[PDB]
Amino acid sequence: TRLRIAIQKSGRLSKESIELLSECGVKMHIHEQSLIAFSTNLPIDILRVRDDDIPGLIFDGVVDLGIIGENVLEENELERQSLGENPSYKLLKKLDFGYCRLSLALPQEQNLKDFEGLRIATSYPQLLKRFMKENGINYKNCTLTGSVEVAPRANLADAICDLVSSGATLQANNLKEVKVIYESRACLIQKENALSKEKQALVDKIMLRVAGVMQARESKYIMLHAPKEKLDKIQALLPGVERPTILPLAHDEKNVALHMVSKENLFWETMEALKEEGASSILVLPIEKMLK
Amino acid sequence: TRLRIAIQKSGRLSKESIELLSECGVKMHIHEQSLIAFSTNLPIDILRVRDDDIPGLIFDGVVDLGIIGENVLEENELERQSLGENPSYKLLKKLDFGYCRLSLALPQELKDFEGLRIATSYPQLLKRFMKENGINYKNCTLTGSVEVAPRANLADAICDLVSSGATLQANNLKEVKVIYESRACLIQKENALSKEKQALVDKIMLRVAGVMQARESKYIMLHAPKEKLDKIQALLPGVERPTILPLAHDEKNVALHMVSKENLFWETMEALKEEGASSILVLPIEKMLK
Amino acid sequence: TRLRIAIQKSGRLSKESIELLSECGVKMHIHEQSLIAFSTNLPIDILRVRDDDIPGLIFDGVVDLGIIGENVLEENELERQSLGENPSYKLLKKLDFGYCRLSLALPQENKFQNLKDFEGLRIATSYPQLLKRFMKENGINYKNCTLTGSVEVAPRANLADAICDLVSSGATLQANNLKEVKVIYESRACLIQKENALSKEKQALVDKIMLRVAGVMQARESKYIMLHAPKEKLDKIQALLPGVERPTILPLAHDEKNVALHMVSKENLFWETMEALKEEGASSILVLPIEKMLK
Amino acid sequence: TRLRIAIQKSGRLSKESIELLSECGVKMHIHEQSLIAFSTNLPIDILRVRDDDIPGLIFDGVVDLGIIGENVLEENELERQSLGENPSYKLLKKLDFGYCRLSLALPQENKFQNLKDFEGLRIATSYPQLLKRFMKENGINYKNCTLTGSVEVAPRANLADAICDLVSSGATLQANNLKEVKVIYESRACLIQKENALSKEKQALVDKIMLRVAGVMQARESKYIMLHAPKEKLDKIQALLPGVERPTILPLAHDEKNVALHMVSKENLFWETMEALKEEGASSILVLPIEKMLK
Amino acid sequence: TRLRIAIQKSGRLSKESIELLSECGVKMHIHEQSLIAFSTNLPIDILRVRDDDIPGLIFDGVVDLGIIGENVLEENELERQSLGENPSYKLLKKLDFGYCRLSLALPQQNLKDFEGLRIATSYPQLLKRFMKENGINYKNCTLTGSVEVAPRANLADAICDLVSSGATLQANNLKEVKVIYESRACLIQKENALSKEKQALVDKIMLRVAGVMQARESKYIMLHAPKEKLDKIQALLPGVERPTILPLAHDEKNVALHMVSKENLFWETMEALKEEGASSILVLPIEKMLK
Amino acid sequence: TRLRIAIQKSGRLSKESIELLSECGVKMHIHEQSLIAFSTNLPIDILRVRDDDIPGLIFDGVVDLGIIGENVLEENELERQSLGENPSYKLLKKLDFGYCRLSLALPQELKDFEGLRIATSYPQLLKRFMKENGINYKNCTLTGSVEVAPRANLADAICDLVSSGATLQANNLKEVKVIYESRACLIQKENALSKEKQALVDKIMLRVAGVMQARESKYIMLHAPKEKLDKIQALLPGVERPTILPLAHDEKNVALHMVSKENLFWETMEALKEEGASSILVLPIEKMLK
Ligand SMILES: N[C@@H](Cc1c[nH]c[nH+]1)C(=O)O
Ligand SMILES: N[C@@H](Cc1c[nH]c[nH+]1)C(=O)O
Ligand SMILES: N[C@@H](Cc1c[nH]c[nH+]1)C(=O)O
Ligand SMILES: N[C@@H](Cc1c[nH]c[nH+]1)C(=O)O
Ligand SMILES: N[C@@H](Cc1c[nH]c[nH+]1)C(=O)O
Ligand SMILES: N[C@@H](Cc1c[nH]c[nH+]1)C(=O)O
Ligand SMILES: [K+]
Ligand SMILES: [K+]
Ligand SMILES: [K+]
Ligand SMILES: [K+]
Ligand SMILES: [K+]
Repeated sequence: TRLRIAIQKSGRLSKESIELLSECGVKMHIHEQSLIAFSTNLPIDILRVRDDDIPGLIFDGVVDLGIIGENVLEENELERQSLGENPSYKLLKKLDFGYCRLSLALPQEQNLKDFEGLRIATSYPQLLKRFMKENGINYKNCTLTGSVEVAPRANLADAICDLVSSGATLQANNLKEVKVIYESRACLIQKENALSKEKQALVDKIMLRVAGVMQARESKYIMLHAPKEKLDKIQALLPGVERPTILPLAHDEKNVALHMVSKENLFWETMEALKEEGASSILVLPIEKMLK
Repeated sequence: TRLRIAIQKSGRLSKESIELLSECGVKMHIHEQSLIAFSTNLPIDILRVRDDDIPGLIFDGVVDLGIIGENVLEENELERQSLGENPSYKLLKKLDFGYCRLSLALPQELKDFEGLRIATSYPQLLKRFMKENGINYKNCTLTGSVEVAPRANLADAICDLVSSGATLQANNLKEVKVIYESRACLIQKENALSKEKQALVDKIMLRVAGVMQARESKYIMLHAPKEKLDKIQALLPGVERPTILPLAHDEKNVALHMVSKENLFWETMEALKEEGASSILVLPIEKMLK
Repeated sequence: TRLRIAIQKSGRLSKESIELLSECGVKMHIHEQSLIAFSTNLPIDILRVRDDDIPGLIFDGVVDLGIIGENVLEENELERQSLGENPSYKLLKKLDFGYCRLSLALPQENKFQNLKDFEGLRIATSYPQLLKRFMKENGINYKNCTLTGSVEVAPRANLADAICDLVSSGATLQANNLKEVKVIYESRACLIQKENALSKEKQALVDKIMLRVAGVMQARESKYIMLHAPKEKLDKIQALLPGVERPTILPLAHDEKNVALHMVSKENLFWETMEALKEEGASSILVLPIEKMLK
Repeated sequence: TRLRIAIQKSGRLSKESIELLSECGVKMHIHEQSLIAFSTNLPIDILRVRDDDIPGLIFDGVVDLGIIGENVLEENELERQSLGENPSYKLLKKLDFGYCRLSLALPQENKFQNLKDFEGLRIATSYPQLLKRFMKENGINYKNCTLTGSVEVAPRANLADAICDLVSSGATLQANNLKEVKVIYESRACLIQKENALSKEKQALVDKIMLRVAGVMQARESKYIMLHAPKEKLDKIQALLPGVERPTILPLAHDEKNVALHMVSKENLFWETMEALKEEGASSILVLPIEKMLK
Repeated sequence: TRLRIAIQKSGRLSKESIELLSECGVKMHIHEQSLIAFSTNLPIDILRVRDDDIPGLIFDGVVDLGIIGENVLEENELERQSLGENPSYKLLKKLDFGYCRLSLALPQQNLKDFEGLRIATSYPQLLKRFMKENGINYKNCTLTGSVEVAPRANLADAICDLVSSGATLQANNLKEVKVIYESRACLIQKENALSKEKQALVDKIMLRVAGVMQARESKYIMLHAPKEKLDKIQALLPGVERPTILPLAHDEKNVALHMVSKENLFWETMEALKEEGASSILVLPIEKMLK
Repeated sequence: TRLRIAIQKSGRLSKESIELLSECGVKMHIHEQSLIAFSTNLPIDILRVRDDDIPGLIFDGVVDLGIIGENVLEENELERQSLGENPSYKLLKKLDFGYCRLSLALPQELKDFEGLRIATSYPQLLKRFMKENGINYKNCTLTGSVEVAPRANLADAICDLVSSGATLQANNLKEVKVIYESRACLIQKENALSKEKQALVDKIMLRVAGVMQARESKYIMLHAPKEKLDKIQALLPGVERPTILPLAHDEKNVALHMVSKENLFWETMEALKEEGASSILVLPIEKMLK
């Protein structure tokens, strides 16, 4: 049988989940009508489903791997625990996308006790519940799967417990963030029961590549020209991951090419200082995978 | 404040819920981006939400009315009971759309379900039914595409919502047991409404009944010889008795009008013609009141 | 040549404009890519364009008729007048759709809020010219923020302090924590025609269409009511449901005591007296549609 | 087994085919992903497919009924005949929708243009087989350019010199600077059935449906007219609006001078005599829909 | 006049065709309504049409080049031959996308097991030719879409269906029995000679197409290793010719080594490279490669 | 407060504007419903609006930066000047996308425009040009489909935006006069920014230059005999001079690397092979700094 991986059918995670699988060498033809997309080059089946189903599919052993936000994973874990079940899974990797936080927020027109008795709208009723029990606060519930941010101005609720990627989003609905109750990111998870030897080996291969993809994010390959005499000064500004590669230029004994891996943001931050030190013809090139 | 009604944002019930509101006199401009559509002529706000949210909004008193399938309503009632809560609501009316049933099905190739993985969108309904019948099974919850699960080797069987027997046969599945029958309902929250809101609900309910009573009925008109009245009346009696109308410069023939269920009309149409009926017209009826 | 009519390509007006033309006997095949849809049964070309173009096409005589909101029409009339031009058109009919109003609104304060409270504010709107005229007439100064869509977001996103916005319902503003302070313009859809006379044949076609437009308008919100009642109750029922002139009375087979009565009624009035009709002995009451009514 | 009917998946005929089945009492849930929609109240399966497949499915007996344009039906019939096969089917009914024609057209020149002007030209079309037969019959040679869509663009894009195009309106060609020169085929929607006899129960179901289809067709374009007039004017009004048979005459409450008159009329004839009805004393004129009419 | 190229209007094939033209230096603005997109930098017109029209446009000389699957090309060639015509074209290049196969499949078993069955397919002409040659009789069911549903919906007994993956059939409870046709995208040209200037433009494009094709699945690998390990690493990752060797700053023990590699071979030897002392290994894209 | 940048919501520029911001280090989550997208890593808000609004938002100081075509910018500048206002803005950079021209065209069948009805989306640019040339004409403003106007008999001629000469010829129109040439620009409002906002703009501009300088350039690598260095250098000089790299166990051949414009590379590629170049690679370059 083939390895089954469940990803979000469409949405935030979906594009990034697909891109990640593609960079890990999985080729597939995705038809928006089909539940499953079959890999053309590897024994892998990609299930594209509603995000909320993914944890359950992993807990129940229906699929082997899943990519899902920690928030959705924990919300569902809690729902199942409170129904008396014992869900389990293996965390393989916390990914570098899907960054967001779950925040209690009130109208700008302030404290945690100010939430006592309020109606609070959320898509994550279970995370909200646990947090309010732990802090001894009573409140009335209003579960909406979408458009939570509109609830207060539409007079459906007094406050919200909303997922945001940016502080500014709340301010732009005249809401003040009061307490962050959960921080999340996309994870790659695996079901509890051991896989067959061949499936596990395939998972291991994929993980090597996942690390390579993750390690390269935000990094670029920098090339420049400088006088040999300036090597030490430039190296101090742009050290590389180990040390600069040094390359001769044709018919030139005074100048060299230097190559270094750098985080893109650090490069821009020292770019003008590199020029002051005599660097010229500076190139930025992409890197798709990095292995330490 | 305005009366809040929650309906399905898009889908099976969404079109019918909107149509029904429109036939009940509610005018509104629906923008697919907004959560709320405000009625332009009445103090009513229509919330367009995911179906699965509607029961919760009614249980928690966030909205006043909802239109939702019995299946989704009961699934969510069960989930809340099993978390120890006590959800309540008022059933106002079982509606004439949204008919479907939840059915256990197996590949063509009840104790036969013991130990199987069963895919469903309604895990809680499935659970209750299998407890009541002492059957153990493994779960596979999918929100869409449950019918694919067996042929894709995700599960051995399904507990699927269907509107037609034939759908299962066309995925090489045999229906084995119907475990739930559902249809659209209009429901209201438990806590009493204000006097003005309740009066508005009452008005709407009079019209809803009118809409429901007229479904499948048509106004039939025809010409016949006066001599044939009795024979035609026996074929098409009307809701009370035929209206009889003179025709210009004619003493031998008349027009007759009667309400009829559309299916009964077609069933007796040829016999009406054999009895001398001609120029037969079928007109729509939008509301009927007893 | 064929008569040209311009309607909104997509949107609020758009569905209703098409429906109206269809009820006036115009059959056509609408392909979402084409500028023009040609009528299959009449010499009429329907141009489907951005709403904002329609007034200009009528002013410049490019098309013969148009269906457009008064608000868009006047905004564009003002823009052209302020560029020194003299736009003109014929108003044929105000239609029973596209109702909305243009309203100054501010963020809610639990207080009486005034027109002077707009002095110095940045005000977002899609109708800068209507806003401008109104604020000159009331001697108020303000800063401008023209957005073609999403005006209601401007205050909460901190792009502006206030808005001048099109609303169909009072409640919409309340639901963005905005208080309607002053209605500056009321609008509905209109059918308009260019200034320069049409050819005799085109004008005759317009006249035909107008007869039907009136028939469509006059029937909106009306229904044909039919019911059974005892003859003895005629006067009491007639007082409750008078009809457009007087009830039609129709015999029932083999019955001298009861009759059928038919009357046209506004749907809302019918529902308002429905229970009283039943108390007076009415039964098997039917509501049927009416597509056109002519006085 | 259930009766199988094939209709166009999306497009021109698609909406009308579905509407027609619905008016014939077939209830179904149509999901845009599925090939088949199953009727919820009758033993009928609706296949929604590409139009070009339908004739083949009927010819090969895969389905029992189909709704398809004559043009597509004949194009496919010809293709199969020229491959040596013998396709057959039963025509049940020609429907009142899908009207269009296939026309040879050229770029406008300031001159009279004719059929011999096509000799040697490259002619773009979606119906190569209908074009071929017509040009053989008229002894004209030409070069082919088959496009499934956008045939109207071929001349201006310099892909071809001329076209043989499907149009619903004369004006569409004029509006691409093409002159219609010869109509080579006229088409409309048809309901067809496969050659091999159906089971008794399936055939009885087909027969039921056909009774309704006729009722639907006979009512198209007809309305139920009601009005008030003085009894004295009956003869004059009857001459203007005779009805299907003769006017129904109905008393009005407490009135011996006026009556209500009801008559079925084609909508167009009604509008054509409407003003004359008013001149003869008609008032409160109503137009009501009719869904089915049976002779 | 400008060079005309026909490509699929929409579908997966459409995107790869556009990407390929873009990597060959053709810039254009594509509006989903227009038949034609005009190149902004070259005298080229791109026609975006239904796939099934492309062979015909080439056969009839309406356009100069086309990108189309072999399956669709041969299906239409056969249809035209059987109507007595003589279609011709030039094959310029078999491309590196659009791989699929046309397979007879039955519900979950031989070729003789197809005798007398109704077989659904979108390629009736390919199916016909194959069954004549093998002396098998069968009844036809032509569907342009959803062929895989035909057996379970009881429209047919079997199918002759295009597939990109073995697993797709197994997931509809169908067993692949015989592959009757293998296909991939091709670049083709009409039969009649082009003008000198158009043919020269085609030739330029072809040089780039080859460069694009030769680079697919290859990456530029860079790493650090001790000078002492050069031979062992070279044996694991030989490069297209031989590793480039580069000094590192203030270091006489270690060097950087660069080599082109097929991506799959790289991953297959990656851990062995690390065992041999490789570190800071980078994978970089390559857009074109020329021999 | 955060820096506000306005870009086209959807359209020609829209994708390129987003790409350019992304290459300048702005990460964001773009939901097609929202007016604003907030940058996740920088204090920047991206407003996605109709193109025609962008100049106004800059002139009125509502936003800090905008990306817009010169054509739309000047059309709106003119409209505002003719209403008596004084719009101003700072041009930061002419970008390398959005190239097009506004051209008077007639049916194939300048004084020839006197008295004609001329359709256009840019009435104000047309007006100014015709005043300057003393020509009278009648107007027909359409926001879309201007090219259809003559064949549909809505106008006699057009003043249309085109990216290619061939587009007009393919509607049987002849280009007669180019009246305006445009490309996308990055512009900024007139009133000074806060020190911190201006510094952020300056950072972004350094990157924008890097992006622009790299467009159409590639990093070329190849093998050649050491003896052929001079001949190859003359064919492919690099931006300064070729990098030269030893190959393993080889004293006769070397690797050479050079930056080149992609078109010049293809133009000399066969001559490089004649001179003994082999294993030639083309790699992308994302930014180049002088
Ligand atoms: N030597 C440079 C670049 C490089 C890494 N790996 C290979 N080359 C660095 O250490 O960053
Ligand atoms: N008298 C007819 C029709 C009718 C009902 N109500 C009014 N008219 C019947 O009893 O069916
Ligand atoms: N006589 C009824 C119904 C009617 C109007 N016109 C024809 N019939 C009324 O006046 O309302
Ligand atoms: N008596 C009218 C209306 C009618 C037809 N059928 C029943 N009523 C006519 O002959 O047209
Ligand atoms: N010399 C290395 C890298 C390279 C190829 N071409 C230029 N450099 C190899 O042969 O793979
Ligand atoms: N030295 C080569 C490549 C290069 C530029 N910058 C760094 N390396 C050139 O001058 O084009
Ligand atoms: K509020
Ligand atoms: K014309
Ligand atoms: K079956
Ligand atoms: K299977
Ligand atoms: K041309």
